[PDB]
Amino acid sequence: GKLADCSSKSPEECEIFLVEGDSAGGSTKSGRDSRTQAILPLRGKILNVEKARLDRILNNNEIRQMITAFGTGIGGDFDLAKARYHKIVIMTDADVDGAHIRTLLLTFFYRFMRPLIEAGYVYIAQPPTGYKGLGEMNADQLWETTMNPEHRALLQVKLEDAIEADQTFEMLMGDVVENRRQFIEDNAVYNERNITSEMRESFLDYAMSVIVARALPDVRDGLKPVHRRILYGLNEQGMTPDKSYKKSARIVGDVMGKYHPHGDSSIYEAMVRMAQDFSYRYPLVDGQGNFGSMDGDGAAAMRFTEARMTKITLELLRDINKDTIDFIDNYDGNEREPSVLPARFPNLLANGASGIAVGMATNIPPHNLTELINGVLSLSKNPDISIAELMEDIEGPDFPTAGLILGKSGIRRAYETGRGSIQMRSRAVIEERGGGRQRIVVTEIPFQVNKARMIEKIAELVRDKKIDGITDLRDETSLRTGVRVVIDVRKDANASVILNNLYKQTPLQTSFGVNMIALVNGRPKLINLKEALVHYLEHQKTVVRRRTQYNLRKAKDRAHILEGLRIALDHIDEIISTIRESDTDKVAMESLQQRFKLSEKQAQAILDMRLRRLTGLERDKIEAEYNELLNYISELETILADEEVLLQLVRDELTEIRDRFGDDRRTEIQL
Amino acid sequence: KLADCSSKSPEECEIFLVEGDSAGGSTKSGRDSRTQAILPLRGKILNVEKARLDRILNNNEIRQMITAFGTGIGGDFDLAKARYHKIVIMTDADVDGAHIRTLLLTFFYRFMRPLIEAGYVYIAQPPTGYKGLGEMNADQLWETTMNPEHRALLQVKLEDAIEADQTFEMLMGDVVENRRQFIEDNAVYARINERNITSEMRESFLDYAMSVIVARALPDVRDGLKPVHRRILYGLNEQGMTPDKSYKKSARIVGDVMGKYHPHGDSSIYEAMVRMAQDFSYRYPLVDGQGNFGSMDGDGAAAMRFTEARMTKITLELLRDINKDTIDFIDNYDGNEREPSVLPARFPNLLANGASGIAVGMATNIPPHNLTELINGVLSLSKNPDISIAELMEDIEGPDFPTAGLILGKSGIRRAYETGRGSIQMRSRAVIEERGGGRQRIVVTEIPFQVNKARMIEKIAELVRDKKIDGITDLRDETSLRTGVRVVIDVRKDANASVILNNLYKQTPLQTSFGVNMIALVNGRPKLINLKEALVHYLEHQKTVVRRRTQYNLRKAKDRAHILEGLRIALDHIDEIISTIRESDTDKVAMESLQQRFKLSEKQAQAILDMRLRRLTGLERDKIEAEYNELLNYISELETILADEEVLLQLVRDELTEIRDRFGDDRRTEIQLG
DNA sequence: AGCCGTAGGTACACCGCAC
DNA sequence: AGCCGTAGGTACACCGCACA
Ligand SMILES: O=c1ccc2ncc(F)c3c2n1C[C@@]3(O)CN1CCC(NCc2cc3c(cn2)OCCO3)CC1
Ligand SMILES: [Mn+2]
Ligand SMILES: [Mn+2]
Ligand SMILES: [Mn+2]
Ligand SMILES: [Mn+2]
Repeated sequence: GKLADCSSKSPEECEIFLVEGDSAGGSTKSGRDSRTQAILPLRGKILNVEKARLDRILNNNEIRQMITAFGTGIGGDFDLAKARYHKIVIMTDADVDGAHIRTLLLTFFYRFMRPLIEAGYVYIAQPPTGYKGLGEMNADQLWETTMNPEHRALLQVKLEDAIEADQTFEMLMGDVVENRRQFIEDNAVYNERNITSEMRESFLDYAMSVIVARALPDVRDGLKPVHRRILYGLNEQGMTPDKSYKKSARIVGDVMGKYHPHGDSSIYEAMVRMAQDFSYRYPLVDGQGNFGSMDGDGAAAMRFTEARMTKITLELLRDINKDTIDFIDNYDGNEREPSVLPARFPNLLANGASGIAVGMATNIPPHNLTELINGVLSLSKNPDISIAELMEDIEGPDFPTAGLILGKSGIRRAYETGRGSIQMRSRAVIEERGGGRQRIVVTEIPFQVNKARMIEKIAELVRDKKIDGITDLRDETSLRTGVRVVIDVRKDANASVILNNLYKQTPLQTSFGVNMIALVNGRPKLINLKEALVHYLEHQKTVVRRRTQYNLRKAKDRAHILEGLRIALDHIDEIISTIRESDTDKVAMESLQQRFKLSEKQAQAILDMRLRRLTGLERDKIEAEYNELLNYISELETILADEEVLLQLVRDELTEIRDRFGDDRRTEIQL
Repeated sequence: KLADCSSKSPEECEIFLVEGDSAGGSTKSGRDSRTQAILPLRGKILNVEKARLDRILNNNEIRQMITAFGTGIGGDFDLAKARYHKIVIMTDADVDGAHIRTLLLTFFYRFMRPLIEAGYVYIAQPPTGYKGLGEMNADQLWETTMNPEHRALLQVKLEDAIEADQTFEMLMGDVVENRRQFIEDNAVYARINERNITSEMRESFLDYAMSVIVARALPDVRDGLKPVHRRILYGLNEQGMTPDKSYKKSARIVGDVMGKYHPHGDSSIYEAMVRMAQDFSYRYPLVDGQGNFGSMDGDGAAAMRFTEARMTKITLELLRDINKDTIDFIDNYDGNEREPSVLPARFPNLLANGASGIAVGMATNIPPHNLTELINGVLSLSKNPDISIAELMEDIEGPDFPTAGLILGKSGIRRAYETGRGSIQMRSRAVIEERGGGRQRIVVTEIPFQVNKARMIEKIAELVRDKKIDGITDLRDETSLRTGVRVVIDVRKDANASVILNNLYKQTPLQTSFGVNMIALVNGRPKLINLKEALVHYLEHQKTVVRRRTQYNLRKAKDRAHILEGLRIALDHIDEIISTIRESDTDKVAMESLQQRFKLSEKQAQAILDMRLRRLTGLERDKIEAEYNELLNYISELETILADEEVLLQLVRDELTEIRDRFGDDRRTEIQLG
């Protein structure tokens, strides 16, 4: 019994608060009136009774507890006269996931306790916004704002149209995705309460948020918010590859407070993935300690592990503090975070992405960096280049885990339409092992296949006699010798027939279903290969142009400051007189401007100069910096005057990155 | 569960026992899977010396080890059935790891003795400088620790059976006193092949016992803190998380303390901070919390992602003058940070907030006190070092719990203050009142210190259900933010309510005793102290802190005067100063020329070069003269203080008195006599 | 039918001492 | 007994989509 009941046993005047868990529950319990206010803390996202089978709804803990608590029974054994509270209040947290949970609770109430809604017994609390959850609020401010009958504003759930309600719960919570997807495309925007309205607004609120700020990557830098924030945090704390490894608990703590208002496990595990050479084609995090295995083992707890950027991540961040990309307010207006990273290499395609969102998902495979940039260079020289033509550069996916791809037709379809099915195979050979016996040796497995689960799958077949010919199965994999899975073949059995069966019946062959959905200008979009590169190139141009414009403004400010110091150096004797005959700093300022026709800034810079700056070498430093800066100023203006020069520079910086980080193709494309 | 090897030839097969999956992950990635099995355990294992058999055989990890080894236990042990000829204990390289090792060896000795006698039990030797094996890369762990070509495993040898029996009895057994005795005789408060089991258990257990005694479970007498709380407060100070500054995220606080100062689990840090923010736990709260921070009904805090914290105004006094060389700093656990050995502690925190701790061989239980009373005691002591405990009791009347209530009698308090030990009877505040129709009720508005309210309610509800008390018709917790604590016991019409109340005191936590046991760290050793010793040590701390501060401010003032003498010379002769700089090509030359030509020290010459041109304005020459004159008065004031001990002691009195007037409050707990 | 990866959520074993 | 408070350790419920 999680239920913290009230004293009074008079249902007319008793109410029950459904909260997300004990973090909310505590604040709730501390602030309530225990005479008339019961509390039932749940455990987060409840079951979707619209998608779930009947037997499993009834065997579900929180469903049981809610029913037990209400005292009515369910569906047809629902007696409204046995109800123990005339007020059932949904008080989930005031975030998108709170709205989602409320829709899930409503789905449950409408399907199994419909008459409870019809009796006007179901209510929605209205906690203040700007709180991640109720546990973040003090007890008194939760009582006054949300729970005190004297000041609270509860919304009574009313049911208007029964037909229309049915169509709503089926559409939003039902198993058919397309209908949901259609609702989101049609409706997306980039103190009674109608149940139909609440469902539609709450779900859209959740759907949208998961679509544009959680599960789908941005086309420009290929990142989800969590990754973008982990990387930015690493940048902000000077956690570069030349520095030592920093503790993960601080990385996580920092990202969670400043940028990512969600649980630590989502953050830590997203970071861990980026450090794994079998998950990321070009790892983004350089980890120290236990960071997981291909066998599905998780990483060590965050208190043990350490991390920093890889050298390549520096290229994601290069020039972020040179006004290249737009910054936005963080979740609470106390911080600033990047909307997008500079992304000086085409990361989306390089590393790919997979996200399960709402009404849609995404699945992009990784690619070879040498080939992608070559692709970008060709597009840059011909805006009208066909997909076929791009594919002379980018042969197909290139998986961190190597392996084989069967044929080109799936790739082609996927590059042209954004969708397509790519068959992946393990790299396997047949060899002798003595006495006329043979074995199969696997040294590379498909992308995202759990090796230990794959081995168990084979063993299970052996055992069930669903496959013939295998006498032994060993995972000889080693840190020192790499992946090595050995399948011994029964004497005189065709091992090639056995190998073929394994590809038919086990993850030893696996398909990658490409479904290339990314955020293009804030909206989810199914894109082909060209579109993906087009948006990327366009982003590289804005980055380098904005960088060049930044460096200019700053060069011009510094030259202006140096012009002041040189005037000063030229008339040093007269500059001293002016300052020495002045009572206050303000008087000296005004006099320096008047005597030598200096700006307010130049005068300040002169007054701030130390006596040290009068030594021979220091005087020469000022002159030397000034001459170097004039040459730099025109170098910048030249680039700004000519579009082709700019684009050329985007080409030369991409090339430089290709030469330094480009590497061999790993996945073999068999015809 | 077990991650077994390929081969089933036990002669060449080995099993590694690690503390959990963090360690096991690195171990499984680095191992030779042909001959090396891994059994990850789950932290501290059951101590079999203290447990009966039914408890042992139902412990999951014991069972998994038994099943893994395949030999059976006790009388049914069969060495021939061993699945591995090397059992390797490879716990983390920290004191808790040493402790887990001692627990496993205890188990092996009592249940698998022949396993040790055949030389099948080994101890791995992972490098130190790592919290757990999860901190290591799989290759580093293989090469230094598991690889048979470079590793240095320690084979456990049983030399003398009689002596090992006694060793397992003493160190792991239930008679605490012998363990305490063992620690006292051996505590110093300053490997290739074989390893005698007895030595291993002695050195490993002492290492853990010592570490828990001096650096975990016991408070320091000077500032009244344990390492975790000290590092929390220091953390809050270092990031300027003061009362006037906004609330800071708990996750940020904890991650920082965990990273730089306290190399342990997040739980221990957060939950410690949480307690410091609880007005029913701390007589004077050290942390100011925003969000769900728990309750007297035992509700924990909200998860740390939700809560935010900062220091209280009174914690600033714990930290006052910490950056004025008042206390000794030490290296952190890894050498990358500095941390304070002790806080200046400008109020008697040990006694004010109290402490309770379970250590090894000993424990501690010190109740909290009223700050006004404590300071007046301290002041009385400072004017009479020959003051008796009884006379000190005219200032300090007894403990004063954050939860208020009543204390029964003074004799318990007296014994506690005289000896360091004593039982103090604590009672709830309860009244009897009418409720209508000739019926009465008991109403409890205050409960004993460290009693969980809801649990006390459940124990009363249990009594009535079991009919081991009569006259109670109803029981409600009416506690509210508006009302305060209010527990109601409705009595049956015409039943004597006082007799019921009296039974409730005897049969439930409604009256609890506080077993005073005043053990604190004095000069880094655990010591049982009385009330006078606690004050005396605290006052000597204060005298040291104020003395060191005054010495610091004097070195600081004397340095500044010396700079200003060089700035006066410079400004007087500024034209010559400028020409000297201009004619100098480097700083090195400019330094050298200013020092000779103007009779300046290296520090003064540097100060002049660092001087900005704005510093040459007309009214600066006077501003510098005024500062220098005032520094000479200041230096004279400070020397006057260091010259006379009584002026220093008075200075301590004055600051303590100021603390009292600002932070001192009324007594909460009533001491009823008889 | 189960798994991929970002999300909401919480529980329970063990050590130590003392009364 | 089992509870006070620093320590070691880790697991399992839920949503959402698409593909075998
Ligand atoms: O292993 C198990 C097995 C079963 C189980 N059943 C229930 C339950 F609740 C739990 C369970 N657990 C663990 C757990 O306690 C849940 N954990 C609570 C603490 C969370 N991390 C705290 C944290 C640490 C930080 C930080 C932010 N947050 O920021 C930087 C500094 O370090 C992680 C999840
Ligand atoms: Mn929530
Ligand atoms: Mn450990
Ligand atoms: Mn009692
Ligand atoms: Mn017992």
